[PDB]
Amino acid sequence: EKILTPESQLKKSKAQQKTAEQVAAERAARKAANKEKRAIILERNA
Amino acid sequence: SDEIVWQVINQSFCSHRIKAPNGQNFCRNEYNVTGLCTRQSCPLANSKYATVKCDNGKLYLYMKTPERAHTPAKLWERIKLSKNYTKALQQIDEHLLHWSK
Amino acid sequence: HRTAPKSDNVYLKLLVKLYTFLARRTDAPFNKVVLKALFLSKINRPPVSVSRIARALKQEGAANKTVVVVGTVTDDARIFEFPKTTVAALRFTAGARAKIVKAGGECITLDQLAVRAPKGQNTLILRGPRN
Amino acid sequence: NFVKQLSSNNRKTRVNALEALKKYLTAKQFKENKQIEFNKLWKGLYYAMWFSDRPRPQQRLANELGELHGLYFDPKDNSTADELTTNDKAFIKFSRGFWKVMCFEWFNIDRYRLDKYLLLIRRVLFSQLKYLQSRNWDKKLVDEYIKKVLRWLPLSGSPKVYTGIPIHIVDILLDEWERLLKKTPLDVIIFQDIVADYNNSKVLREKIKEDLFSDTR
Amino acid sequence: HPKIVKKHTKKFKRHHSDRYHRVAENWRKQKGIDSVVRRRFRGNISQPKIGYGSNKKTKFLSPSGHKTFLVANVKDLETLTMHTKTYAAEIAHNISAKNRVVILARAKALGIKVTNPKGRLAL
Amino acid sequence: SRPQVTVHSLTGEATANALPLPAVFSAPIRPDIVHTVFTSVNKNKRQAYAVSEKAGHQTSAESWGTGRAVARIPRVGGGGTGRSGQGAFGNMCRGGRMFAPTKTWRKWNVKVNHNEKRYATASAIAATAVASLVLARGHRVEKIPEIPLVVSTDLESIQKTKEAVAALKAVGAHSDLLKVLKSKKLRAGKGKYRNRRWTQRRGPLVVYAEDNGIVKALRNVPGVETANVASLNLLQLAPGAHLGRFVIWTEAAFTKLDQVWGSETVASSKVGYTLPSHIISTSDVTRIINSSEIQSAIRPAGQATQKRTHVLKKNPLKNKQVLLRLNPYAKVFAAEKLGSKKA
RNA sequence: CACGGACCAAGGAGUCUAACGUCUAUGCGAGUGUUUGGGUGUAAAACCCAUACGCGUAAUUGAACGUAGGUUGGGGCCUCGCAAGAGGUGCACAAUCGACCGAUCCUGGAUGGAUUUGGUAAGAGCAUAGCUGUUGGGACCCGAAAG
RNA sequence: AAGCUCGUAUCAGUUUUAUG
Repeated sequence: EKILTPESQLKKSKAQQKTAEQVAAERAARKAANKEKRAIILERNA
Repeated sequence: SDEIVWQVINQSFCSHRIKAPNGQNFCRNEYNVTGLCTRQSCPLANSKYATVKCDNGKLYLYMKTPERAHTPAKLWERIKLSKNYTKALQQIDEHLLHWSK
Repeated sequence: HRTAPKSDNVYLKLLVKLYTFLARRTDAPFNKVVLKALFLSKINRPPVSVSRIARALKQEGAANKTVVVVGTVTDDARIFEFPKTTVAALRFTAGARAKIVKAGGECITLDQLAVRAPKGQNTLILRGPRN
Repeated sequence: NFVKQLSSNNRKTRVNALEALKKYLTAKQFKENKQIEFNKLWKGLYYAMWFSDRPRPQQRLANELGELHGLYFDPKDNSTADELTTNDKAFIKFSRGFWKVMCFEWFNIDRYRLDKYLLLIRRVLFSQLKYLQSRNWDKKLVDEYIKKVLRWLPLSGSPKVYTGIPIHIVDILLDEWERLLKKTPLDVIIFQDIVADYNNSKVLREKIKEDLFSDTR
Repeated sequence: HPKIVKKHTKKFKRHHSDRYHRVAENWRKQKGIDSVVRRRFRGNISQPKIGYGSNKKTKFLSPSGHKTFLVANVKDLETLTMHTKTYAAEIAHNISAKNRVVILARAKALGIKVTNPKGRLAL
Repeated sequence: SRPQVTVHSLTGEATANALPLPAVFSAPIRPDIVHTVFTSVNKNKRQAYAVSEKAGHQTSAESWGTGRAVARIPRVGGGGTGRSGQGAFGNMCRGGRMFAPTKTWRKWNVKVNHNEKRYATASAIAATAVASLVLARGHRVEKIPEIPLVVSTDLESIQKTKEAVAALKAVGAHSDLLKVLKSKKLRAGKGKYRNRRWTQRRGPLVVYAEDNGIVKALRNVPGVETANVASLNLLQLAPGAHLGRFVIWTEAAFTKLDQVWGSETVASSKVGYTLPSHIISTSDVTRIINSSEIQSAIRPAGQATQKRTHVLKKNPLKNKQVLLRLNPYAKVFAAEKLGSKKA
């Protein structure tokens, strides 16, 4: 039979995936915020 | 338990520990992968363990589980390691499936 | 500030190790208070009599608010109607344990309380008198 | 007693204990008695499972332990509008004993043996909701099972039962229900009452809100 | 490995360790208030202090780059199998030449560097 | 209820007879308490020693006072013998009166609370239930069929050492008996000639409920010690304050342990005694931390190591790459140089 | 200035004891202390305790009418909320004002009470281990006119 | 050295204005 993965390991993997699905979106949000902040800083310096 | 055993062997004179001048606590136990008496390395402090030992030219993958803690006479099981290096590595990985990295 | 426990008891060291992680990863001040109290010396941890717990349980909604004591719980013959409630402490005296159990309550260790209430919801920490 | 062989240190004796229990349990007339005997038998089975710590064999033991529920009063009767008389009440006692043993001996499970008990409870839950009548659909059987299960595992008002078991139940309920293969009494979603029951464990409420109510099903 | 920078190679010597024979070379701090060494006046012997602390990344490492580890028998030698690069087997002075050859053979078999090989041996 | 431990025959075979766990091995393990109690007790068997009070006083000497340009320490009078003029009564003088002579009324025994003594004994007994702890004690228990080792009561009836040693070898204690009689080394230091000439490592401990000859049969084999369930000496259970001695128990002794130390049904069999209550429900903290309930209310964790940031300060006004990062307007500045604007 | 130092091997000095304390640790806990002894014993070892005894458990005669206390803060917990913050509930601790029962100090052996009074308030203590302080014993070591 | 609260409005071998 196929050795089933540990239940604790399955829960850990699910939690890691759920956290990564939000961290990835937060990375893009941070990149967009950084771009906007750079534009604002450029205009303020000018 | 493991925590009680771990702390007793750590701070209550583990018999097989060796103190090097550099300040590293060694472990001469034959059943340890590493000769350092740190946590998750000393076989006595962990219920689950895996190690490689040889008596004849053949190499054997030694491991233990809580199924045999109550019976030290059958504490450690072994399997021929398929001394072909490429086959041996994959066999070890398959045997240690789901084990700690 | 006291940062380590002077007690040589390994069990207290394990409790401190668990509570440090709980406080650092939860952010709830309830864990911080218990962790800080765990370092208190014996003179700084006076026993909490069962009578004190019984009289403190008159607080509104205290029936469902499990009481917590960081010291030791001692029996008290001055009372005979200890409310049915759950009390968590490091050590429970034989008389206090019998009184709590006989009254339909329960006695648990600090680790059990932490598992039941990782965030300390409905918890009530009592401190023994010093005067 | 029978529990002595189930908790024996010898594998041969332990396996023979289960082999004999397969009939001792289908001897229903003998087992239609107080729930204390069922609790003791399940406590012995707990030790029997505890004595095996090998991945594949532990799954082999877990599957048979879960199938023991189906073995109890196999639905060959086909109870056409018949109540729990002498058939389902006895199985309710076995189910109650299983949960009592699991809750009482929860913290005693070591770190490595936790996965074994998670698999065992998953298998037992799969056998449950599969065997109430010949299949899941049954009004009175579901009502009795809910009242005899809601009060122990998912109560959430009594801190005596650790919330880890409710967490596992939340995580595996939908995974195991779909294993039965579209409409079912799934009245079973208890979870709304837990959410409405204020002062309950906030961790359990958050877990049920996130993992359970967020599913499209 | 990181360079082995020795902050103070010269061995520290006790004040007047050479002026009087009754004063051992072992360092001992001067206790008198009037002592010039205690006040570290210019031109006096250097006084050991926290400044000369060797770095952890190179502490206890011999110039060859291997840490010394006393070995009493084959059992002790076998413990360095997983740390051959970082540790070297050093035979104790009390080991008879009979066991020294056996220890050296095992060290060569395992590739463990020997700090003082051939001691008491003849070819 | 409690789990059961199989009973092994004198030939190593595991007999079908099984006994429940005596509930004593589940008591808390407190290395600090055991160490303190052992240290206090070990001083009880200490014989007092002292220096002769009349030593040094058997000399006639008086201080010369001054004027002789010599030390004021009293010097023996008379002449011709040669001892005259030598210092006396001084701790610094040769053959003088040693400073702070050891008196006979110095403390030798240490008072220990009976409850603490029982706690230490219970902890030592419990420590024997863990094979890993016993292995860390230095006993070659790697081949014992079961732990704790339970043997049939017929072992107590053995009268000849030749049979007892054979039974111990068969059951699995052969390794420990070989370890003993091998580590026998001559005493190091001045103890060589104080009746402490030889020393050896401790051997297996045998526990019996009744004495029929085993105590005499096993006394001659080095390392092996015999004790009664009622006594269960702490000095023997944890020699050197180190827990986890290899102990062999008889099934009758295993049953009698419940009565001698108490259980959940028989209170203690001792007036006013009760086993200490654990302050932790789960011995291992990892299970609590890794439990689903706690992990569900725990914030995410890092990579276990902090990533170094700004390890080296790049100086602006040079290395234009870093300058643009601080001020994006630097590019526009450099487009016309922004500095040579003509009014 | 002076006190000692020609040199070297060995020797050489806050050590022990009794009482009274702080702190720390352990055991029990309103109980505590087996070891003056008795039983037992592989024998100064190891293991148990019948009766008494020291301490505390309560006293200005006696303290439940109530959180064996209202109010205000007060670690903490809960609801509201993304936060700020609001509300509800509160250990020890602090302020205020509280209840019985006795002395000031009136009153006339009481009575009613003037205004502060010291307890109950709500037990928190007993045994052992370590550093440490005072006192007496030679008292960190050497030494003086005498009887 | 150890215990409570507070990280707050707590202070200052500092300066200036107002009460002479």
